[PDB]
Amino acid sequence: IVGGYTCGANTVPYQVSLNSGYHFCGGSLINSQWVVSAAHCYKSGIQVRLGEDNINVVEGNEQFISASKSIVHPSYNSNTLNNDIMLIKLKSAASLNSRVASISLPTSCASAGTQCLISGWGNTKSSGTSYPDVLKCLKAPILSDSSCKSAYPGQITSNMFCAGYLEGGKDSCQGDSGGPVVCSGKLQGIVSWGSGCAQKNKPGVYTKVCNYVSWIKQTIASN
Ligand SMILES: [Ca+2]
Repeated sequence: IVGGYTCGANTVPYQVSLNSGYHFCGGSLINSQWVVSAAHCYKSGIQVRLGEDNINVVEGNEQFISASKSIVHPSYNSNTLNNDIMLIKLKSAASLNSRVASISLPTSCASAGTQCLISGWGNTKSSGTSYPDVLKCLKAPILSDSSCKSAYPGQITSNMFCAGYLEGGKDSCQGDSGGPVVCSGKLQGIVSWGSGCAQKNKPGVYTKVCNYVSWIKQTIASN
């Protein structure tokens, strides 16, 4: 997160870190046994780390649980990043509490102008590299479909939306991928892509979660 703020420990209780020896992507806990993340975050050997603030210190609220199964969206295209969504089942159910909690799925899509909370352990510089140890947050609005498409000609599908600031300086970044965009208490996006980070006229692009709720629910029901 570029241009954000320190969230506070366990104030984003659905935020997870995906770990393969090191943090490499975020994710969102959607029930005791399932995480949603970005398909471009897929790898084997994932440990899901819940209840994290400092990803380099054991602080006392962590739950570390191996993935038992990963499911990349059937229509994920890694070239275009269309359908940049994947589900991860945990080998055991998380113990839900005040600091480890699921986030609601949307019942309807969000609109342009809605403020959202984006979070992650990604890069904090736009012309540099600095990775935080503690969770960073950004409040950002959803941008209109027309401004999103104008920012990124020929690249925005109906499964993507833009959020952030066309002026630059405030965005998600490398290492935030897969993490949440929550608007009025609903998971509306997944950190997906963008040109650089926090660049003028190049807002963040997010997977449009509301298009996938049917798939999510049926997949959970059968796995
Ligand atoms: Ca920790």
